[PDB]
Amino acid sequence: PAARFQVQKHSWDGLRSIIHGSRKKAPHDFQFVQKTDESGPHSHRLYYLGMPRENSLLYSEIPKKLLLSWKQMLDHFQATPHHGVYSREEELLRERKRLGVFGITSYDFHSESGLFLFQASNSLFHCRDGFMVSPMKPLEIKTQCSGPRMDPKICPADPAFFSFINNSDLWVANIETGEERRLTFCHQVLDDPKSAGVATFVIQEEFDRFTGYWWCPTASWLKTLRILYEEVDESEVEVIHVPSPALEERKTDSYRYPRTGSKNPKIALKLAEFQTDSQGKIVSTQEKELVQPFSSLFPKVEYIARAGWTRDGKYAWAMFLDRPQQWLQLVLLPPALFIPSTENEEQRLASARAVPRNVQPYVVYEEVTNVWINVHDIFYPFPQSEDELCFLRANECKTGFCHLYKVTAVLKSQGYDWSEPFSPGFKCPIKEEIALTSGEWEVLARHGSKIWVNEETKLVYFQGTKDTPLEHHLYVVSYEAAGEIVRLTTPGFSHSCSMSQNFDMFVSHYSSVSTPPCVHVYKLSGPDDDPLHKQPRFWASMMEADYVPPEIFHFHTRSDVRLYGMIYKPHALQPGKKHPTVLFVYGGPQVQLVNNSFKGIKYLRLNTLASLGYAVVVIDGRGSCQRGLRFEGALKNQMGQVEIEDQVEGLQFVAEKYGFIDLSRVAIHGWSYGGFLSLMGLIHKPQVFKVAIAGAPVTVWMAYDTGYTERYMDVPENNQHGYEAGSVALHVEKLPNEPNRLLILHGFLDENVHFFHTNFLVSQLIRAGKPYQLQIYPNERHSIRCPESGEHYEVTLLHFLQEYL
Amino acid sequence: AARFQVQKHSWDGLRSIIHGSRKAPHDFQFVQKSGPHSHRLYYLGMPYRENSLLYSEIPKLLLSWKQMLDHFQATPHHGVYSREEELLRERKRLGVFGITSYDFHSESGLFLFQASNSLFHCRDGGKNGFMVSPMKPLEIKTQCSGPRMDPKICPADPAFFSFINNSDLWVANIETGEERRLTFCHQNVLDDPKSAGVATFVIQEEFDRFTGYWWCPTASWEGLKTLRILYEEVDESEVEVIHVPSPALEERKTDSYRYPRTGSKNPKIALKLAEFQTDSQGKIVSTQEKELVQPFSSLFPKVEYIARAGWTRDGKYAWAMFLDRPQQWLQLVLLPPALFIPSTENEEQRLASARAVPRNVQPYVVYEEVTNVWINVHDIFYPFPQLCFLRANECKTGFCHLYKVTAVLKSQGYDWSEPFSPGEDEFKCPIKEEIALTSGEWEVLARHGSKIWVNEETKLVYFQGTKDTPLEHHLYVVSYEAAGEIVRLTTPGFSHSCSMSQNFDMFVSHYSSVSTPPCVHVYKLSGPDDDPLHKQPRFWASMMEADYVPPEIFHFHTRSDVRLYGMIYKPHALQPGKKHPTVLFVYGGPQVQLVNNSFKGIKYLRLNTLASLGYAVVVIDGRGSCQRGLRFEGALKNQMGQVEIEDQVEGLQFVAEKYGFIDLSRVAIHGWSYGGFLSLMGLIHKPQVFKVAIAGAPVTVWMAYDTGYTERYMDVPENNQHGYEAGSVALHVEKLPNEPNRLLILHGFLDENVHFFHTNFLVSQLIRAGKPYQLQIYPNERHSIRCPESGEHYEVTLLHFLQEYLHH
Repeated sequence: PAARFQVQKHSWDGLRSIIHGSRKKAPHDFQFVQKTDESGPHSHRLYYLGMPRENSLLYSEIPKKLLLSWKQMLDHFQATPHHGVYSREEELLRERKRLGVFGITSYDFHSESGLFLFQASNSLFHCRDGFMVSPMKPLEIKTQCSGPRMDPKICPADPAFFSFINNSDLWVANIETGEERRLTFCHQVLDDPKSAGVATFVIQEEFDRFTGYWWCPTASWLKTLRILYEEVDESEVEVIHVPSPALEERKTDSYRYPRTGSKNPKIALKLAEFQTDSQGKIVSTQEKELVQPFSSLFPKVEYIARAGWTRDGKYAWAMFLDRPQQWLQLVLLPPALFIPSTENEEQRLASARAVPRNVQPYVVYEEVTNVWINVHDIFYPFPQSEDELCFLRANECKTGFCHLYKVTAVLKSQGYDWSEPFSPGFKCPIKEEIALTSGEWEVLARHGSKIWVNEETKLVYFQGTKDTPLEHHLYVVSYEAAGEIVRLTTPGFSHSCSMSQNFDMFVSHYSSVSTPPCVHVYKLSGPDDDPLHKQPRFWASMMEADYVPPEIFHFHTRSDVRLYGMIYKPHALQPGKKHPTVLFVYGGPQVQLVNNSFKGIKYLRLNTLASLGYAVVVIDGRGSCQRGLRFEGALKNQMGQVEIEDQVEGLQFVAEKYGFIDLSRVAIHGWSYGGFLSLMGLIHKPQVFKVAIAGAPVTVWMAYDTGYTERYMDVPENNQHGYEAGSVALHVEKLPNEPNRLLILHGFLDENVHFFHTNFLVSQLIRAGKPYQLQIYPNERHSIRCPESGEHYEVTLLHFLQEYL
Repeated sequence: AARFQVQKHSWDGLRSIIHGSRKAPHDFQFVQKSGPHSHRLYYLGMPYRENSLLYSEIPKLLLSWKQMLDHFQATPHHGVYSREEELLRERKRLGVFGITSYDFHSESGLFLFQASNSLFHCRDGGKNGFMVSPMKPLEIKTQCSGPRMDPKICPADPAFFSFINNSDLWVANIETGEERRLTFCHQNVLDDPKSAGVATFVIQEEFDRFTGYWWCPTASWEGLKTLRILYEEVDESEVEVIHVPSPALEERKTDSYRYPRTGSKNPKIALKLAEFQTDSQGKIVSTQEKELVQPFSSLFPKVEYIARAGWTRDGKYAWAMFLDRPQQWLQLVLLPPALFIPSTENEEQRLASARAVPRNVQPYVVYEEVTNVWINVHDIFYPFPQLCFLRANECKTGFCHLYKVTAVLKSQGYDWSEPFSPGEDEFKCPIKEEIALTSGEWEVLARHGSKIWVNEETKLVYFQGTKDTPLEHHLYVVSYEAAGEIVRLTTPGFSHSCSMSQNFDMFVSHYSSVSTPPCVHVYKLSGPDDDPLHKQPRFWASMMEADYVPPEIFHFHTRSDVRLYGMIYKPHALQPGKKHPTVLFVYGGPQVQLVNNSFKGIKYLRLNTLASLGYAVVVIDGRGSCQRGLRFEGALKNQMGQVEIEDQVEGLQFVAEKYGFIDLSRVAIHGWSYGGFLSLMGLIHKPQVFKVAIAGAPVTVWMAYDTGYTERYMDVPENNQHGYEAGSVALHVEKLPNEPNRLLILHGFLDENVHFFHTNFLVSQLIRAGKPYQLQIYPNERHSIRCPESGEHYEVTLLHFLQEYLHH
């Protein structure tokens, strides 16, 4: 009647000016340094990256006795290459981190020497920090190598040295003496498949590891410095072509992209040793391989998740995952199990006979599961004191929730003749395994989340949902006594925190649905006899700050499982009117759109929708993150099948509690996984969703990579019913016959979800005589960087809804 | 309101309409014989399945199409061709599964053709005897690995034949099974840029040549029977490389392509000679690479492309058509076989057999066509025995006409050992005479498979032309001996494609009109032999005879006093006084005429479907059009997209004044290929005129198009800044509508002619200009739609875009 609300129909010029009105990084990567000056006014110096232009190295002065200043470290200077055009290698590392920020995106620091190393321009730069006041020129490190120098790290044992990858080989260089040295020789495209120190595509894109080498923290005495590093051969991995950004050139780029049920790269851990004298020259280098082949020592291993060393460098270590990603073990690798590699079988067996029968790999932990093994970063080894090994470890697999565990595993040597080859199938006795935190909440140990362990006071600081899944909070618990867990961060808000290495101060970037992010400096003051109950006291603020925030709801299901949601309400609502509804979707795992943190930056378009009078509903459904393994396990082997049920469940719930929703004019829209679910919604529930606008969708699972699909959908061989059911390209017969009910968006340069996905869906749509609309983003990969396209993307989104909803 | 309104159909509705609406012998060979049948016409045809080798029996009435091959499938699994052949099939614009091109040797009666994977053959006629039941084709085995492109029988000896395999020339023997390789230019991708016998992408797409070798018609004997082949050696190393998607979509890989974009380096070219000797038993004995005594690029500087090549009928010379980069200077040159020396490793061995070459021997520049517009390449070049020869020459008058030329061959004598730079006309023969056999404001057909047939016994030259009217191809006869009376041999009112017997007694004519479907009538030429010019064409037998309202041809004069022709698809059941919406259908590129007197129903069925729903459809051959001579084609020179939209408006306002059922407030410009390019110019230059544009496979950037097409019309980018920057629709996106639903873009994702980049780059610039757009991909389609399932969709989207949007 007069009840149905009608969005003001605008001209396309009209929508451009509305959207142009819509748009009219905070401190991160923190290094705390104490001033070592009892009489001066500053107790600390915070180092970080931040903006006003580009990201850059900045510092604040923490006083002894309130906004801080952002003092610039670099004497003006530019870390962005002309026109923001990165190298091929650089731009492809910024997609795998979803990095969209120009300038210094990361750095390496050495508190002992004040050495700042960092990739900038198209080379490396460095600076030193007594304590300066005004900025300084960062000295460019001169090379004689050809291409870009990737993944720079300072040698912890000696800051005179540093490392980098160049043409997928490990190099080492001295910043003082400019001397550079290649340590590995795996390269000389497609013709060259071996690489060394490089984290391959699927390792970065789906296992969150980007470096493929690891400094030895200690030198052994000439001194000698080692580096652990993953040797890799992509010879058997399928090869695909994606269009270069240089469209004028009309050329592609080759990738090693292993589709599900395809060979992954052959992998191995190895050592690169080199010696140095008093004056500093690199006197010699040595390639070192495992005394037994990696593939036979650690069989069943498919991806190397993580690796590192003890703090003493006694042993190296590695997190190893099997193909079905249902099995995970941490292995102690002593530096002596590695020999000098050679072609002389005689020379090699004299090194193999010399490796003592006592030295051996110690499998120190193992995680089994019937769902899948999320890779958590957290594995902290305590220096061996009083034959054994004590360590903390975050274990979602034990109880189905990520929690911390202090573990001791016995290191009793079986003994082996390393000259003769053998085939096992090293599991240590666990001496004990104490639960430090438990419960139906969880510990944050993924996507850069970390702990900080003060051994002086015997406390583990961490980050968890203990209070609520809508808010990340900082927690301290003892690792001697598994007793009281003290929360230091204050409710209402979600926090991303950074602890000093002296555990005397923290920073907390925090925000809420209703208020923009702050970045506050809290000191930890109180009795030193009672450190578990240090009170956080606000010391200083580094950052304060048409938008109507949404509000979080919760509701249960016909399974009684609780789900949370957000609603943007139609701005200036007249209770009684029913409004057209846009259902904003993600629905994949490893994401949670619904949490108590300010949404206005990233989801500014959802408020713009609300400002035209659209109901924007957003619902974390079963499969979404932060809620533990059983809640995420809902997707496994049936992707696309469970997620829409909940989205319709939360949609109908929203219509009872809010009653401004017109169930007749609902629309589904998402990118990435969300696009994939926008198209499952229009197949299985077209009586519910009038239109679907699906962006960057996965239309064929068999064309997606192994590391993501197998973990959730298994191997095609074993789960065809699921691959076929969750492949929206095969169910195109069930997509609408009425035109204007489906808009397709895809970034033509997408090397993550390949434009082949839209391409093959349009092919199936044409065969089945289904209409469709299509937008291409010819200068865009999986996400849309360029502001120009963004406006266009949104102007199209508003016009498409206006005319056809 | 008296504004007609098209019925608004649901999407299923339009699918059922298009699906409703969609519910000729060629390559003829005449052979003589004795009982009831005089001849046997061999031909390719697709009897109501796939194109196949057929024969009719010309007796002393409708001819039966007899099967020559027994239960034989000539097309591979479904339509899954090799990559090399299916591009050969796109470059010839070939859309029929089965046998498409075949070779025939009348004396021995040898038929030879590409089929399925390999080569096949079957003898018939001559010394073997005539078949009455379909024959089984014999397989010619191969020790070669890849496909064998471009088979040809050796004219001088039918025991042998040639083929390209892996970018190299091979010769084999059908009898012995003996293969042998003659050219070693191929050893990989960019690391293997050399090739011999192959005609490079552009040659195929722009100069209409799909073979880079040519058999000698004769054999010589030195001191064993020696057979020669002229061939083009190719070096694509310095030619840009581009990646177009495979049709293996699930594979997610591309194919590389040596695509010379305009103002870019072209394949380094050269003519080499390949000799080989056979004995009594036909065993291949020696084989000889040979090459021009002096490099090709110093004997003939300024030559960018080998348009054409071949031999004289006695083999005394090999000839070639040479063309410059601008394409405004063409040459015909004889290359005496004695001008070729065996290629050798040694400086010292190369100067020995150079000293050895007689000074009397040399290349002779026979003919030299200059022009201020551009040289179209014309197939016709008939040398007589002995040098006298017939040639087609557009440049001379501005219309393509036959000329009889005598060239004087006088040697200047050259020291072939010493290195030699020629002067500006170092080899040009004195022309003794040059008589025009044909003249007038009408052209002889000499491109796209048009050919003359010359009867040396009677001194008559048989040709097809536009003499009567540009709307109709006709068969004419004239005498090269006496340039006098031109007798026409084909009925007027129809347009004829025609093929002449080598005995000049019967001819075929496949012909049609706007109003009548195609026929293939066989005609005998009778009349006393006293007078051969005036032999009446006597209808002998038919091979083919015989919803759709055919369109109406008209003509109008421009305000520049130029006569343009158009066509009108009348709105079915037209109520005079109603004003209907108008789909202006466009091409407008050169080398194309759409308005002629021939059946349009098969190719442009959508243009009658459009009419059935009640759209007016208007087709106009603006300037730049073909079949109207060089000054008419020349109108586009360095102005592509500047002259013809005016003509499309001019011919559209006209149709409005004449017929008076057109509604100029609802007109829609729509075309594919160059037509798409005009659609987008039409929406930039005349948005008051055209309310929606649907552009298919459009060229948006000329700087990303090939050299042979673009440089012949638009020059180098460094010599036509304005022209490239005016005729590039991607550079003028600011001038596209701020209003949405006024522009639909279409592009197949495997287009290797116009690269999908062109659209991709327009979409980049649309977005940068903040402009709406619609877009449809064709993921299994290059520069055209072969898969029907796509075609119907395309059509169903054309009706749906027009109905919802082309309004008020």
